[PDB]
Amino acid sequence: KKEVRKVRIALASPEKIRSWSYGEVEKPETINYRTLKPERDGLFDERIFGPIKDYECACGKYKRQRFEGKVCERCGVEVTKSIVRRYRMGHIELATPAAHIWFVK
Amino acid sequence: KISTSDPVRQYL
Amino acid sequence: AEPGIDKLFGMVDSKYRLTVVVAKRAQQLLRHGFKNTVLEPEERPKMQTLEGLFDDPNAETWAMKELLTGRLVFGENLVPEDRLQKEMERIYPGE
Amino acid sequence: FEARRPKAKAVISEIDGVVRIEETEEKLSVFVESEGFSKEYKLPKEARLLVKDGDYVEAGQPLTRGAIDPHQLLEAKGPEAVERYLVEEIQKVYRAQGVKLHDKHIEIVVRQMMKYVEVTDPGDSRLLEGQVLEKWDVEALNERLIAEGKTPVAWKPLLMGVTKSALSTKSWLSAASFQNTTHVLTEAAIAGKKDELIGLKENVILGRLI
Amino acid sequence: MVQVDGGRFATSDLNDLYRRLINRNNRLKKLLAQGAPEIIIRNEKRMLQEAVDALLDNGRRGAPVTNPGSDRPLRSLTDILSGKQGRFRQNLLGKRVDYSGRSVIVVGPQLKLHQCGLPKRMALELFKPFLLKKMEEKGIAPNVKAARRMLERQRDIK
Amino acid sequence: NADFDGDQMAVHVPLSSFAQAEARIQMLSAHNLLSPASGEPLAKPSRDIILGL
Amino acid sequence: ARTIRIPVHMVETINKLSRTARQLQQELGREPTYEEIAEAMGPGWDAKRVEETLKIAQEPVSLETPIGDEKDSFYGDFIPDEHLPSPVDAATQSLLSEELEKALSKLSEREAMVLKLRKGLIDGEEVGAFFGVTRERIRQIENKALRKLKYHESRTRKLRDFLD
Amino acid sequence: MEIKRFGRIREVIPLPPLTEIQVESYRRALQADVPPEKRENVGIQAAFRETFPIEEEDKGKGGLVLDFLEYRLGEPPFPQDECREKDLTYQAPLYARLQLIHKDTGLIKEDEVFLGHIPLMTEDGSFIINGADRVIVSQIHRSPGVYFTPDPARPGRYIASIIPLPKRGPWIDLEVEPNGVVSMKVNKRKFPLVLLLRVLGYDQETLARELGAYGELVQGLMDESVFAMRPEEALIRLFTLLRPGDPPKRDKAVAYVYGLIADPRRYDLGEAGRYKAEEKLGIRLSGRTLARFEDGEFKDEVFLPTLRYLFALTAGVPGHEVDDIDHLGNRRIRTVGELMTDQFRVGLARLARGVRERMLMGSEDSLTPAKLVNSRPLEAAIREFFSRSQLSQFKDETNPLSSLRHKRRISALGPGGLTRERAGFDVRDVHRTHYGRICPVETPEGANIGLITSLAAYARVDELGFIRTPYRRVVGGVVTDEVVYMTATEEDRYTIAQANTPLEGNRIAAERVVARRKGEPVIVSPEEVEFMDVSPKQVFSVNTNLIPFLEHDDANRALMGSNMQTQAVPLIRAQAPVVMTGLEERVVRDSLAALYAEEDGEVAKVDGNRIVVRYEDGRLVEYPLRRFYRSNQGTALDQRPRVVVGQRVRKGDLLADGPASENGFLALGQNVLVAIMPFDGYNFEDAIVISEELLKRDFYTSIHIERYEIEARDTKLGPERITRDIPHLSEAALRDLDEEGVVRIGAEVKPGDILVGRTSFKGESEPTPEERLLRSIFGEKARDVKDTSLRVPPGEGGIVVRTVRLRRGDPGVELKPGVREVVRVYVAQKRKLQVGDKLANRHGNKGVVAKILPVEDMPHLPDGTPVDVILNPLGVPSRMNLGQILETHLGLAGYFLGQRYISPIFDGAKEPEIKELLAQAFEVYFGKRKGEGFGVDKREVEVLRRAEKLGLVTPGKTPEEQLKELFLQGKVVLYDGRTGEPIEGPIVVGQMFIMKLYHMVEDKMHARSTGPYSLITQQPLGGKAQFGGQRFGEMEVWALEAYGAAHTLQEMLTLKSDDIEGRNAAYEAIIKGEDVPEPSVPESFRVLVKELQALALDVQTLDEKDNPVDIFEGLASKR
Ligand SMILES: [Mg+2]
Ligand SMILES: [Mg+2]
Ligand SMILES: [Mg+2]
Ligand SMILES: [Mg+2]
Ligand SMILES: [Mg+2]
Ligand SMILES: [Mg+2]
Ligand SMILES: [Mg+2]
Ligand SMILES: [Mg+2]
Ligand SMILES: [Mg+2]
Ligand SMILES: [Mg+2]
Ligand SMILES: [Mg+2]
Ligand SMILES: [Mg+2]
Ligand SMILES: [Mg+2]
Ligand SMILES: [Mg+2]
Ligand SMILES: [Mg+2]
Ligand SMILES: [Mg+2]
Ligand SMILES: [Mg+2]
Ligand SMILES: [Mg+2]
Ligand SMILES: [Mg+2]
Ligand SMILES: [Mg+2]
Ligand SMILES: [Mg+2]
Ligand SMILES: [Mg+2]
Ligand SMILES: [Mg+2]
Ligand SMILES: [Mg+2]
Ligand SMILES: [Mg+2]
Ligand SMILES: [Mg+2]
Ligand SMILES: [Mg+2]
Ligand SMILES: [Mg+2]
Ligand SMILES: [Mg+2]
Ligand SMILES: [Mg+2]
Ligand SMILES: [Mg+2]
Ligand SMILES: [Mg+2]
Ligand SMILES: [Mg+2]
Ligand SMILES: [Mg+2]
Ligand SMILES: [Mg+2]
Ligand SMILES: [Mg+2]
Ligand SMILES: [Mg+2]
Ligand SMILES: [Mg+2]
Ligand SMILES: [Mg+2]
Ligand SMILES: [Mg+2]
Ligand SMILES: [Mg+2]
Ligand SMILES: [Mg+2]
Ligand SMILES: [Mg+2]
Ligand SMILES: [Mg+2]
Ligand SMILES: [Mg+2]
Ligand SMILES: [Mg+2]
Ligand SMILES: [Mg+2]
Ligand SMILES: [Mg+2]
Ligand SMILES: [Mg+2]
Ligand SMILES: [Mg+2]
Ligand SMILES: [Mg+2]
Ligand SMILES: [Mg+2]
Ligand SMILES: [Mg+2]
Ligand SMILES: [Mg+2]
Ligand SMILES: [Mg+2]
Ligand SMILES: [Mg+2]
Ligand SMILES: [Mg+2]
Ligand SMILES: [Mg+2]
Ligand SMILES: [Mg+2]
Ligand SMILES: [Mg+2]
Ligand SMILES: [Mg+2]
Ligand SMILES: [Mg+2]
Ligand SMILES: [Mg+2]
Ligand SMILES: [Mg+2]
Ligand SMILES: [Mg+2]
Ligand SMILES: [Mg+2]
Ligand SMILES: [Mg+2]
Ligand SMILES: [Mg+2]
Ligand SMILES: [Mg+2]
Ligand SMILES: [Mg+2]
Ligand SMILES: [Mg+2]
Ligand SMILES: [Mg+2]
Ligand SMILES: [Mg+2]
Ligand SMILES: [Mg+2]
Ligand SMILES: [Mg+2]
Ligand SMILES: [Mg+2]
Ligand SMILES: [Mg+2]
Ligand SMILES: [Mg+2]
Ligand SMILES: [Mg+2]
Ligand SMILES: [Mg+2]
Ligand SMILES: [Mg+2]
Ligand SMILES: [Mg+2]
Ligand SMILES: [Mg+2]
Ligand SMILES: [Mg+2]
Ligand SMILES: [Mg+2]
Ligand SMILES: [Mg+2]
Ligand SMILES: [Mg+2]
Ligand SMILES: [Mg+2]
Ligand SMILES: [Mg+2]
Ligand SMILES: [Mg+2]
Ligand SMILES: [Mg+2]
Ligand SMILES: [Mg+2]
Ligand SMILES: [Mg+2]
Ligand SMILES: [Mg+2]
Ligand SMILES: [Mg+2]
Ligand SMILES: [Mg+2]
Ligand SMILES: [Mg+2]
Ligand SMILES: [Mg+2]
Ligand SMILES: [Mg+2]
Ligand SMILES: [Mg+2]
Ligand SMILES: [Pb+2]
Repeated sequence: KKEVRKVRIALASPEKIRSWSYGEVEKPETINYRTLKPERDGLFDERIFGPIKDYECACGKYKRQRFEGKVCERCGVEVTKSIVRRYRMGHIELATPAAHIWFVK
Repeated sequence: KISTSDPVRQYL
Repeated sequence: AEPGIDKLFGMVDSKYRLTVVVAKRAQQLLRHGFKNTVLEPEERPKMQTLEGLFDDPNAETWAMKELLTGRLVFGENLVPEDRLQKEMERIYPGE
Repeated sequence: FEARRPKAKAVISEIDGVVRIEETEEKLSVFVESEGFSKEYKLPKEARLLVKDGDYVEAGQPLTRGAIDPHQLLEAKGPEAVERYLVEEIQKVYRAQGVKLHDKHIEIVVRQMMKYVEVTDPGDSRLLEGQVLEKWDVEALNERLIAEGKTPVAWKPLLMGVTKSALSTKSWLSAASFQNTTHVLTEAAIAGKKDELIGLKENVILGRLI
Repeated sequence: MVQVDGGRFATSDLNDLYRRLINRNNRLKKLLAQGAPEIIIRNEKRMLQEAVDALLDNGRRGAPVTNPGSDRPLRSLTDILSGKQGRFRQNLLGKRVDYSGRSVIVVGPQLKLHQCGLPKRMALELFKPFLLKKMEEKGIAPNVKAARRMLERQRDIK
Repeated sequence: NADFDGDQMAVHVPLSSFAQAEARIQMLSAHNLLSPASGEPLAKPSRDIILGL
Repeated sequence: ARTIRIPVHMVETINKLSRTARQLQQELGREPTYEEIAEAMGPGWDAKRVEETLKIAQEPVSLETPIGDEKDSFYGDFIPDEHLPSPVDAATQSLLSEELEKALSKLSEREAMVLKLRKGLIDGEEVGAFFGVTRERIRQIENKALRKLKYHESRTRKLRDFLD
Repeated sequence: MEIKRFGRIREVIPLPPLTEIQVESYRRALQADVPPEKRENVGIQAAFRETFPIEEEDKGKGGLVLDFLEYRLGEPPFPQDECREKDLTYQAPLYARLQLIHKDTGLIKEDEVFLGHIPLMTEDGSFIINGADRVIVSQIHRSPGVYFTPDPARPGRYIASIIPLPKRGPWIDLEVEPNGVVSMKVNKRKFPLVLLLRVLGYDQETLARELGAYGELVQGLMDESVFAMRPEEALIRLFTLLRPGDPPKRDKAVAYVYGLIADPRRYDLGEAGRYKAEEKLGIRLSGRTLARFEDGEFKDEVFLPTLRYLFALTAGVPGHEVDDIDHLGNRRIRTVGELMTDQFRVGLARLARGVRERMLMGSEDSLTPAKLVNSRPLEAAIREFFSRSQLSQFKDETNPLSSLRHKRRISALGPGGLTRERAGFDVRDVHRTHYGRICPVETPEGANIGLITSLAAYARVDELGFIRTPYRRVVGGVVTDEVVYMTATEEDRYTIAQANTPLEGNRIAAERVVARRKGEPVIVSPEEVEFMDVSPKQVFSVNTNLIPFLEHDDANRALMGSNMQTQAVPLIRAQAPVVMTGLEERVVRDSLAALYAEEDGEVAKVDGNRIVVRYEDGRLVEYPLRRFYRSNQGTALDQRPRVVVGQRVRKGDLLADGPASENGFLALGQNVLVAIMPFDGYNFEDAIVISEELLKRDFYTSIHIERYEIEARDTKLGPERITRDIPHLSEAALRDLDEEGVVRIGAEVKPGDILVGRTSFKGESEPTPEERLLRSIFGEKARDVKDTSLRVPPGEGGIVVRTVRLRRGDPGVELKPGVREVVRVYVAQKRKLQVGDKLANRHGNKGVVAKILPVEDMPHLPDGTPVDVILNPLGVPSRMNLGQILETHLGLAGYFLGQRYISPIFDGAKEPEIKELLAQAFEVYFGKRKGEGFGVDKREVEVLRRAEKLGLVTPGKTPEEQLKELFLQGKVVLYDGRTGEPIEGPIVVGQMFIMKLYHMVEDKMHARSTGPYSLITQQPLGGKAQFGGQRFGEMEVWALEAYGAAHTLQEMLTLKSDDIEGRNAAYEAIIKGEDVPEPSVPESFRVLVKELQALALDVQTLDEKDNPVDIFEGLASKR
């Protein structure tokens, strides 16, 4: 509502990487062919990143607008069109650390 | 320093 | 060019400010109802397929045609920000 | 616009005084001296000398013939001198080609070339700093006037090329617009940099109003 | 993850690096569990390390490759920022305006400074929405959708 | 800098009433007659008009 | 090894298909019409299959690849977008919603909301669509409100121009 | 019409075949038409011999020898037209005879193997790769040899260079840096040049005293004596210096390569490389490149001599050894053949690579055919060259001249071994040697300059690509009709002279007459003049020689002229210029525009489609005429018969005319009367006013053919049907789609009409809840399919002329995967001269039509005839081309004299001769005037007054006599068609040849309101129908930034291109009558932030007080 008057780059707290996120992409399962759908937990998975349709859900328990901010009993999917899916972030939980090349080299 | 060789040297 | 653009330019302390006034005047000339004008009866705005510009062609050609006259008031802080929109709606019909 | 080392440099006169010349075989030599001191100047074979055995040469005056390097003239005659030099020396090219542009413009830019200075006597952040000159006008201003303990912040005028001038500025946004984005951000990050949207460049990325 | 032609799918090169990171990470975990000979843990931690470089910035220690087809740097994340292939030059080469047009120019002698002659045909497309609405203010078209179809073909315009 | 052997000019549409206001008030061609480089006039009887006059 | 997970059965299958295409590249001088491929592979192989198989074989091309007369043109600016309502669709939704919403109000709630919510809200069940009231009051109201809603929508024509 | 011509330097020899370069190259290249017996063995057969004896022996069991007998290609798969109708690449087959040997009994000879479907060459010189004729452009580079070039930074002494192409062949350098070392580099690091000579055998004493006694530098040679005291051991030592950590014992193994076979070899034994060596340095080279394998002890006649010239180049004067690289004998031009043989050999290597592996794989003896040959490599390699090679592009066939000029064009941009883009300032200049070899002018205008250039008229690439030009001999004061095609290098050796030298025949006529030694203008005497120049024509190209009086035009602008013609669009009304140079005929004939008669006879039938002539030999052949075919560039190619029924033809005479020829004469424009004055600014900077009278006659009209195409695609949602069923709204729209589906021939299609119909399925996977109710309400059952039918794009359509439909059960066509079926529709439209079109004369006056005036009022002559075009004078002084003003004058005479003339390039019409013809014109124009009954006007006399006060007419003389004077000057009195009053002061008028230029796809007036959007970057994108968005560049950004345009700049970034939510609310807002929504964040920004988050960094915007603010609205907080 308020005019954006100052932008600021600050370092990432691991807790902040998590705060920005949804789910943890734990498996290299992009999309499996028989159904162009997100595979298992993978990079493309509706919980972690978002729905794949307009206001509709994956399974269809809830399909209209009325339920505009609520999530599904048996399967997770909240929704505004596919766009939310684009702007959302998920994190990989690294086993034992490594570090940012940007600062190291 | 380019990886393959270090590991190879390591377990060899 | 455009009517008394110099006359206009002279009526403000800063060039860029005159543009802000006109634009904001054109804004409310439409929104609160297009008949929110100070000058109208005899010789104000007019377009020819009939003399029909009297109702809604260009908004700011009016704003300018008005500001060029001495009735408006453009200040830095003239009428408190939120109460202005309220009073205007109360007084100008056409929706 | 990028104050650099010219082709045929003209040895400027760091001292203001009187001239003296000499004939041995390999290299010429121009001596500038006052009742105080004298300074030797090596003027190899190709330097055609403009000055004569005899009279006075203001600081930063052409001793050799041709081009001068801004930094030197800065060090010798001051900022006021480098600016004035940069401007006219530029207009020199445009005039000779018919173009007739107003000096205002070249000044506006030149000024940005000297909007940065170094710190030799600190107060807040340590000394080989090199930061925006008014930002220091800010610190020194409130440090001597509203909160006391005059911590003179002694600075040195600094001269930087139009490229460099911008390659290192206030807002990180502007510096990430160059092909150094990798570095610009690293630093900006570590320090918690609130980019106050001042310029246009930065302020457009956001899609914000100019 | 797009459908291109027949079966050709197309994805953002970042997904190959992300699989890299994910697989290594998991194989790491599995190798810690199953029991861990030291060399093998290191060898992996090493691989994992490099991977974590790749989605950030490829080419700083060596360059990753899609399998034999293209010895091409998989666009690492800063590359997407800095525009290492000249993406920055494109970014400031411009975005594309929604209401814009282009055409050959020709001198209009009697035209006054104040004006310029712009082809009606071009004006139609450019000021289409403004026109649509205006059509409804007049008897020409009942509604927008109508007004649109009204203009979808050339021979159809009253 | 345009001659008519084939140069093509682009054209944009200011939408908002605001954009229209600035565009026809401060960005109109008739209003920007003198140049930002020299006070000298930028818009003048150039080639054919001189010849006539 | 892949960007899109395929079972071990579809892998060997592909290898077999590939190897078969090899043997067939041994003599015709005709990279096989997928007629050969079906035959040589065996029992249940047909054209629809091999075409499908090789289509799954091809790897993901890069959403980023040099384009046309190779320059800065990156492949992604070329691909359109489909969920996003391009301005003509937001405009439609507005008019369609307001006009449909005006009509829905000039009906009674029971069987219009039933078919409006049953259809508009959730999942597209005559019997199961209406609460206590059985089928014959459904159809009753379904079809008599649905037609009066259309037939006046016919008079003040707002809906006809097909909003899709 | 009569033809008078001028200038007489006896054109001693006809031009050559203008396509000789392409044609012959592909002839020697693939020596096919002749038996393997025939001796020309370069090219294919050569590349074949080069890689065929695969001697593989042992690393288990070998002794392999697969030989090569004879290469015989033969029977084309299909033919040319079928190749452009279907999308097949026209290529000849090729299977050579093979036979593999055995170390045990037997040599199985499995005869044919067809590998390689290699393209053939059209009779003109072009190709037919996929559907579009293609052309292979020649190239330039350092001709494999040896040179000594000045050293890099140290102003001291210069070094050596031994240049072996192919790339997998060493690159040597000899450089002496004396406090203790010498440097010879094959691959990169140095060692003594001595260690190498020692290996070959050159011992210190013999070396030092016989090669360099005269040269002191020898001391750097005999320096590291410890190693020079041991021979064959020096061979292993060098091996040691190279590096892996290799076996100290491969006998005559790697020295072999810098020795005999694949690495060194300039293609042919005798003249490819040795000439370079022999004319430039040292004397012999037994074995093509430095090569021998007879005794294990190498011979190098090249290695020492290069150093010899370095010790020599470093001293006094052997000769003076400095090589101007850009000398044409040094930068060698690569003819097409070489360019295909290289790709053919690369492929051969790829084949032989894989075969080698199969020598071990085949079990025992059944290995001949398939066990050693797989065609996959050859196909991908050659095919890649004709279709993707940077060196090959769309045939520029805007018109005949363009194709001819494109065919004979040279460019350095190539392979990688040859020149790239950081280079150019010294290559891009017109070097001296460029004479009769390369036009100075013909290069592009812009970024590419000097890089891509077309060779001169008479220039021919003799035996190995050194551009030679014609030069006739002159023994003593005598000039001969004999001619020497001379190499660029040998031309230095002689004192050459220019054509323009008074010649009585064999006699040179003036004591001090000009000649030009190698590169410097010099006044020589008749007794030194060894050679002379054939003609001006040899100095330039074919595309440039066509300019009338080139001499009077600034070379800078004659360039524009030459490129203008390449843009010439064939007009239904062809017309050769009122004045020509002399190559118009030869251009159409050598290019293959018009149809010529083989041998003499009579004509049988004359169809609009065929001319079956009857030769007197007792034979008759039908000659089809490509009626209205589609040029790669859209222009029309039609052969209109110029011979009537039953006509005895003269061998070699036009039976039909090419696309643009009049009567065998090139025609790219039309002669039109022109007045050259200012109008009411309508022809302002460069604008042309046109007379409506030109459109009434189908004068500047050109037949163009656009080709629209659509596919029935297979989606998993359901096949896209191509039926006459366009779902949602009307039958009127269906009319012309008559044939159930496709559009009916001869139908006028305006922008938007349905050209072809298609029906695909609606959503991605699911139906639609809201769209479900609507369909139910008025008619539930509806066809739930989308209308994706090929409509006419904004711009224009014409009338359908032809359609193609490749449905199931295909004949011999290649339909792509997923492609269920294709549908082509050819549309043709008459493009009449209209405002916005651009016409230009051969001198560079390139303008655009600004106004089409009613014949009613433009400038009119004393007698009724009006002028067609009015050209502004102000476009003549700045530019320097008085030649157009010279053409208009001679043209004025031709109009009243009813004749066309021919004015050669440097030797043609002269001002006095022109003034003479005008003199004859005055009688036709004013003489008839005198007899027809009337004298002079109030106007005519009035303009005379102001003219004498001007200074154009000698005061006193009578108007009759005055107007003649005035007419001879090239100008006549014109009366303003609007007022009827005169145009104070005489105005010149005349016949000027003006052509119309081709509309590129850019002219389609783009204009885009709302439309598609890219998938990833969310900015506006077009394609088929919705115009793409214009780009708003930084340069443009600054424009707005400069002004106070804050919102205007904001909208360019937000509501117009990237703000998703923004443009949406933007349209709807505009639709209902209110101001636009204030800007929501750019996708670029959001994309950038996440791009930045993917990397450990965290970019968070802040508030007034440093606190949060939210750009991603609501999708990042969690769950
Ligand atoms: Mg799938
Ligand atoms: Mg799944
Ligand atoms: Mg799952
Ligand atoms: Mg780990
Ligand atoms: Mg006015
Ligand atoms: Mg006033
Ligand atoms: Mg009123
Ligand atoms: Mg009035
Ligand atoms: Mg009236
Ligand atoms: Mg109100
Ligand atoms: Mg003193
Ligand atoms: Mg010294
Ligand atoms: Mg002197
Ligand atoms: Mg100083
Ligand atoms: Mg001062
Ligand atoms: Mg001072
Ligand atoms: Mg000037
Ligand atoms: Mg200090
Ligand atoms: Mg500093
Ligand atoms: Mg203080
Ligand atoms: Mg104080
Ligand atoms: Mg800084
Ligand atoms: Mg960089
Ligand atoms: Mg904002
Ligand atoms: Mg997908
Ligand atoms: Mg990307
Ligand atoms: Mg990939
Ligand atoms: Mg970026
Ligand atoms: Mg870089
Ligand atoms: Mg890019
Ligand atoms: Mg872009
Ligand atoms: Mg006009
Ligand atoms: Mg007028
Ligand atoms: Mg007008
Ligand atoms: Mg349209
Ligand atoms: Mg300009
Ligand atoms: Mg131009
Ligand atoms: Mg706005
Ligand atoms: Mg003005
Ligand atoms: Mg100014
Ligand atoms: Mg200016
Ligand atoms: Mg000017
Ligand atoms: Mg299995
Ligand atoms: Mg396939
Ligand atoms: Mg792109
Ligand atoms: Mg979309
Ligand atoms: Mg899609
Ligand atoms: Mg409703
Ligand atoms: Mg149910
Ligand atoms: Mg129920
Ligand atoms: Mg009603
Ligand atoms: Mg009815
Ligand atoms: Mg109605
Ligand atoms: Mg004729
Ligand atoms: Mg004739
Ligand atoms: Mg004659
Ligand atoms: Mg004659
Ligand atoms: Mg002669
Ligand atoms: Mg003769
Ligand atoms: Mg040979
Ligand atoms: Mg094809
Ligand atoms: Mg044996
Ligand atoms: Mg080269
Ligand atoms: Mg080479
Ligand atoms: Mg040295
Ligand atoms: Mg090597
Ligand atoms: Mg001897
Ligand atoms: Mg010696
Ligand atoms: Mg010795
Ligand atoms: Mg070795
Ligand atoms: Mg050989
Ligand atoms: Mg000599
Ligand atoms: Mg090229
Ligand atoms: Mg290379
Ligand atoms: Mg040169
Ligand atoms: Mg050009
Ligand atoms: Mg002689
Ligand atoms: Mg001869
Ligand atoms: Mg000479
Ligand atoms: Mg003599
Ligand atoms: Mg030139
Ligand atoms: Mg030039
Ligand atoms: Mg000739
Ligand atoms: Mg007959
Ligand atoms: Mg044809
Ligand atoms: Mg003839
Ligand atoms: Mg013409
Ligand atoms: Mg038809
Ligand atoms: Mg239907
Ligand atoms: Mg199919
Ligand atoms: Mg007459
Ligand atoms: Mg006649
Ligand atoms: Mg004359
Ligand atoms: Mg008479
Ligand atoms: Mg008579
Ligand atoms: Mg067109
Ligand atoms: Mg369109
Ligand atoms: Mg542009
Ligand atoms: Mg906002
Ligand atoms: Mg939350
Ligand atoms: Pb669900």
